[PDB]
Amino acid sequence: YDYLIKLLALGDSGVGKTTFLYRYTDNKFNPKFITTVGIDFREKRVVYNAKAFKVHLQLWDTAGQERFRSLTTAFFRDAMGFLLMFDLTSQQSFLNVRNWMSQLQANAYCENPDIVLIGNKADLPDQREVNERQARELADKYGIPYFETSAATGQNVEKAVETLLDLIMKRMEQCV
Amino acid sequence: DYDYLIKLLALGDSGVGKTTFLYRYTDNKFNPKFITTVGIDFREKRVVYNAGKAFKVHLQLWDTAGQERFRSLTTAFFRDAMGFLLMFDLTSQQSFLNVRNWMSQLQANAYCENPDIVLIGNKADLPDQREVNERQARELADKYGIPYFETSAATGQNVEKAVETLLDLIMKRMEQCVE
Ligand SMILES: Nc1nc2c(ncn2[C@@H]2O[C@H](COP(=O)(O)OP(=O)(O)O)[C@@H](O)[C@H]2O)c(=O)[nH]1
Ligand SMILES: Nc1nc2c(ncn2[C@@H]2O[C@H](COP(=O)(O)OP(=O)(O)O)[C@@H](O)[C@H]2O)c(=O)[nH]1
Ligand SMILES: [Mg+2]
Ligand SMILES: [Mg+2]
Repeated sequence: YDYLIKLLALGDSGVGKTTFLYRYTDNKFNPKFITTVGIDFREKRVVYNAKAFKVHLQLWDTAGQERFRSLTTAFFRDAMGFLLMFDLTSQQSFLNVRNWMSQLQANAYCENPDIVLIGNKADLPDQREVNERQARELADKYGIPYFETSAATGQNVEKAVETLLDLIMKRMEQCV
Repeated sequence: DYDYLIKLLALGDSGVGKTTFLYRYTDNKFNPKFITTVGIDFREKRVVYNAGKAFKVHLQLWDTAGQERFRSLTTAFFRDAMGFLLMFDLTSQQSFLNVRNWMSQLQANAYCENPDIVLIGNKADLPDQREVNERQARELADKYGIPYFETSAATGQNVEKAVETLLDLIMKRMEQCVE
């Protein structure tokens, strides 16, 4: 290969991220890195004098936090592009993305991962509840291409990914 | 056979001393666990890209897993919490700046639902590695009107004291909020 290009799928649960990548790729097996996180409690019986109360302390703790940090770090490591995903049938999924993309830190021209905004499930027109001219707006406001895609159909899937490949490669040329 | 069930949480970066602290304090081995797996993964697609000149691009697309189950485990963690044992490691300035940042983005509830907090500088038993200045921590404590204990989980110093204090604030908030 010439270049190895890392991309991330980003978006809320249920938005179709995993179905998206299956559609585009389609490749029997793929590697997973996985770990156990959790919570637990303990108890202690104690007496508190206000008067003289019988109190049950149940104390909680997290487990696996560092192991999960590493995973998130490995995920973001060296990412060149974001497949930025909301649900074309969920106005909440679209609002969350907007909120997220406004608490985004600016970067120098070259460190700045390219972003392509994606409205998924365009093959469920009946359940649609997201204004497509309102989507265009968020795209335009950040100079970001937008696409309406179907992980079902295949509609725009290849084209979205490739459009982001373009951005990355142009940018790479500009920073060599 | 009890009057009140009072839920507390140990918060803080990893390695700070939380799990130890708790065991030090309860001195019993009852400890149910709710554990879930999360992960990440990638896929591959070979693509030809031309600017003109032709480049063989190896595409690798990553994805996460278990986000939603992780969310709701964290929601379960915070649900009906009444007091945070807010902890940092006196030997790790970074552990303390994380606590302070965290404090700065708590959203205060209504008085009666607002969780009580105690700030804890754990690992007081290792003075030769102390990196978090005393006055700095006390100022955080006060910025929030919070008590502050330097504790050793290894040693039991102030562990008893800290929890008791936290409980006492919780109980006070209750007598005021009754009826
Ligand atoms: N009809 C249709 N259903 C979809 C599409 N993408 C995802 N889904 C469904 O929506 C649900 C959530 O999908 P998923 O890929 O797991 O979203 P994720 O949390 O972002 O990984 C699943 O039941 C999918 O079958 C699509 O493009 N068309
Ligand atoms: N010297 C010292 N070491 C401690 C203390 N508390 C915890 N440790 C050690 O720090 C390491 C991480 O502690 P741990 O309880 O797992 O912290 P956690 O990640 O918050 O659960 C362990 O090897 C503990 O023995 C303390 O008060 N003093
Ligand atoms: Mg998924
Ligand atoms: Mg622990």
